[PDB]
Amino acid sequence: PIPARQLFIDGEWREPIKKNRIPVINPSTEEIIGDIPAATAEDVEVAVVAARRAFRRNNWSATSGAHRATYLRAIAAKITEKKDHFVKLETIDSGKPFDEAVLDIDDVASCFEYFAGQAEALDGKQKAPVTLPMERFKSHVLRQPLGVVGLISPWNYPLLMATWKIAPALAAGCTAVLKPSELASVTCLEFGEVCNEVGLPPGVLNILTGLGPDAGAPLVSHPDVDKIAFTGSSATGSKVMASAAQLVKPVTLELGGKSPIVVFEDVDIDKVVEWTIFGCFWTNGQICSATSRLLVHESIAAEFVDKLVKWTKNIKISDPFEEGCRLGPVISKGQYDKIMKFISTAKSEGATILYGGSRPEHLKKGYYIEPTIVTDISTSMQIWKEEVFGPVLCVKTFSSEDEAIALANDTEYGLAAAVFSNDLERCERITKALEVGAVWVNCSQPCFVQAPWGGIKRSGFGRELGEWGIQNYLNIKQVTQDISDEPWGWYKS
Amino acid sequence: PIPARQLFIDGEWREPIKKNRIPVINPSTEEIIGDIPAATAEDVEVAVVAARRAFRRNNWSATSGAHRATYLRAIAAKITEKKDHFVKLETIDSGKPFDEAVLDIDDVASCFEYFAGQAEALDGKQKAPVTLPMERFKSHVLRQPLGVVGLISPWNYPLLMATWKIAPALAAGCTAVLKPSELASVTCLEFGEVCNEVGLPPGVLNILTGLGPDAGAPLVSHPDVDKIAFTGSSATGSKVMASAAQLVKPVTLELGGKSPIVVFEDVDIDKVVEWTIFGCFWTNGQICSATSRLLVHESIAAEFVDKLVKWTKNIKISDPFEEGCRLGPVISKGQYDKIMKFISTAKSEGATILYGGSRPEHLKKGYYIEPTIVTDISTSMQIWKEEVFGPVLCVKTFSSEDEAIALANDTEYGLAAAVFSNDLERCERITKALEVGAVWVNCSQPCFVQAPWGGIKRSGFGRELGEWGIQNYLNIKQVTQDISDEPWGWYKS
Ligand SMILES: *[C@H](O)C[N+](C)(C)C
Ligand SMILES: *[C@H](O)C[N+](C)(C)C
Ligand SMILES: [K+]
Ligand SMILES: [K+]
Repeated sequence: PIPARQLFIDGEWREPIKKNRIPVINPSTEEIIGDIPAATAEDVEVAVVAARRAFRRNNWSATSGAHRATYLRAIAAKITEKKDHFVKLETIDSGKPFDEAVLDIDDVASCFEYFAGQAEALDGKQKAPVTLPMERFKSHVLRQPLGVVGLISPWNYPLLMATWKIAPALAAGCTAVLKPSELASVTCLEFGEVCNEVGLPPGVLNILTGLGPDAGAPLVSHPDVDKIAFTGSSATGSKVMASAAQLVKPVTLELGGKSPIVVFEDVDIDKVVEWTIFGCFWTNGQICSATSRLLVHESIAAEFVDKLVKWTKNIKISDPFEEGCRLGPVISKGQYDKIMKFISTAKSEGATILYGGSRPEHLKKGYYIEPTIVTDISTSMQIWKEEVFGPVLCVKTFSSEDEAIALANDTEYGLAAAVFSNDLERCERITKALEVGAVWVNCSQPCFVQAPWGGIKRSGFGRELGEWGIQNYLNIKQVTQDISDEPWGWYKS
Repeated sequence: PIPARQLFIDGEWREPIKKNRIPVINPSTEEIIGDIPAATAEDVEVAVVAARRAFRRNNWSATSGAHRATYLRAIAAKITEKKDHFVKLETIDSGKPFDEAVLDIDDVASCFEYFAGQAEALDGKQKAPVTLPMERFKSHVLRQPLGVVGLISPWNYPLLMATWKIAPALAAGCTAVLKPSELASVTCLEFGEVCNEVGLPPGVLNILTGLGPDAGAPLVSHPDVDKIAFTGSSATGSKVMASAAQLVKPVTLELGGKSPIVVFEDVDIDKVVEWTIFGCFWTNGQICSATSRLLVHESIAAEFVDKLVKWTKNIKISDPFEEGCRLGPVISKGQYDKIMKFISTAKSEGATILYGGSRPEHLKKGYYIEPTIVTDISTSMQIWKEEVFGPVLCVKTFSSEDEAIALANDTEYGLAAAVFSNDLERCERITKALEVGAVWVNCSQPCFVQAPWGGIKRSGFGRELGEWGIQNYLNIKQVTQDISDEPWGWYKS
């Protein structure tokens, strides 16, 4: 029983103006389980217009952070109260294991709770004094919402990624149009009803589902959208920013990557191996910050890889709703094909499939893929360079720190990295040298809402979460006042 | 007495690779008084390589901010020492009255001193801890230089606008390539000598003078440049960001505007009139933040208007070196033509040229334009919409406060605005309502390095100066560490 909704615009359920709709496919069974509306430019026009009027009213954007925080905590509470519903809907549609989805939904609650406090902190930052060296002038800073924002979220954490954008935008006092991925939109549409139950003012959040080209692209190009927040592939990020440039519209981008996990010899191998599979295979490999390039010190390489491979065999590939399930199907046929082609090309280029590379034997149907390990890698192969976004790991060995650092930085990406070593002095050295936005030490993949997140290089720019997240949605307004009533005395009179 | 320089690359003076030069014109005489090296894509390539090299060395980017602050203070002292040299050069190059150039070169020194302060305080921000909920993980933030940056600065405050970008970039630990405007590059080139004399490591700052498409565009699209800071026209900002989009590289943009000065009945007219003059006619009207749209209350419009022209007539237009000069030529023939066309077009549209609109008849050579006041304006007119960048003021009346805000916000731009009223509670209302990044209360145009500066809407995005400027050049790196030494316990062995 998959919900059936319209678009969420101005607090109402509205059918797309041209009434089109697209299927919702369960990645486990490969067959349609329902539908979602497919918006077009006409609908964006309506949603943005609704966003702008909600911005202009006297019950949201000009109110205090403390006021909006009540709605943010209500949202978190309404999410928690309905966690069972959301977890299940996230588990079908997206395809990640049930145990992954429960942690997702718990995190969207924590995220709204965290940004509620941040909204509250915002008030305490209004009219912050700025010291001037002329007693004639006083100065302070106001922090006001930019206006109407376009939020474009990816399908690997459907509600949670949307939350990372929605929560700071609302905290800041902006109003928003959210466009989730057509691959996994059901929980995001459900969120629309959470907004009504908490009495979020009509138009403050608008949710348009649909194809990127049909719904997303006009959101980005709309002349009354003040800012875009995009999470996605680097390729699409170039397009979004190019589009935003024609109206010189600001943009924050987090664009995935090819992140390295560097493993030195002085490690407890069994623990590090468990992080290594968590860094590449969790979320079915579909992790923007996946540590897909394992760089392991030559001396423990043989032992590491062997411990690695049957840790990998003990991971249970099943239907998402099955107990103990630790790997679901990848999100779509399209993704399925691409990941299998990456595997095929890897071999054709002369790499070895040390393990996997095929559909699991005990799962005839569904876009399932065994956790794949690739060795015999030269840095020239496409599998070393390109983002696979599937449960495939690449292994290479290295001599020393210099080779490790060089190999780890040998990508045009720069999102994250993980370094593993009992020498903490060495851990600090590598962290400083890694050309990335986030470094895990003796772990891989924990993302707390408390701390700043974002990449550099082809992984994008801007920082979300932590005390940076709300700043992306703010107009920093300088206010400078002449308090002397003396003439300026520059001209003559 | 005007220097003949080469490009400043890797600490030494280099002939452009294809060896071109372009003239330096005194805007006051229309005389060619010298020439400047004209760099091309080949020279950009050499400068970027030199900057990358200098970034990888151990004497700059990974040193402390305390260490880099000694250089910034040496630069401030060198500038103050050579104050007379730089002021004379800025005056003859840019056309601005000598007394204005005096304030500009003082401010340059002030900017390097303030950011010396910012560099120092960067050290106390390193490894700032971030409290996590789970005792297993610890977190902190590192603030590291982004890498090699491209700085593209305008001609209206030549050395000062460059400093606004150079000072924080060096503070952050970046290496930079600066491309000043070809209409006014002399002092920026002379800055290369300041760098050698304080011993800045070679390649840390590189100065490429030359034409926009030849030197600027290659810098923007260069694959080893990690970020661009641009100030200039909105039309060019769009093309800059579009180019940056290709490689998804971050930009900051400050793109001028059409800023309103709003004047209510409860004011001292002689004092507000002087600020109105300063906000539109100072820097020969070449102010990115010029308050070029006078909105004056109906009840006092008549008086205000001709007290305005009284003051205006008293403005000494002359050669900038002449004692008492309060208005010099605009920068170039091109700008002179465009400004005249703006005036020509306004009267064809039916506006009144109340005063000025012509070349001053006591000055037969030089790009001199009379301060111009245009009344009988419809908001449909070009001169109400488009940035003139000349000494040209637009005047419109209003009845209500609602109408004033409406008119003030009736623009695609949003850089600055100024509000005049002795009623301060009313001043506070208006400041909150104005869709701009900078509001002046009972004054017009004072920019202190202590306060953040930038616009919204088509005036761009990002904040320079104050405690914001250095952050545009940092990689905010999250570092999170598992300190538990226990299995993750997610995957079964
Ligand atoms: C944490 O690893 C970041 N994501 C978005 C991947 C959860
Ligand atoms: C302050 O007025 C800003 N400018 C750039 C004009 C000096
Ligand atoms: K789906
Ligand atoms: K000049």
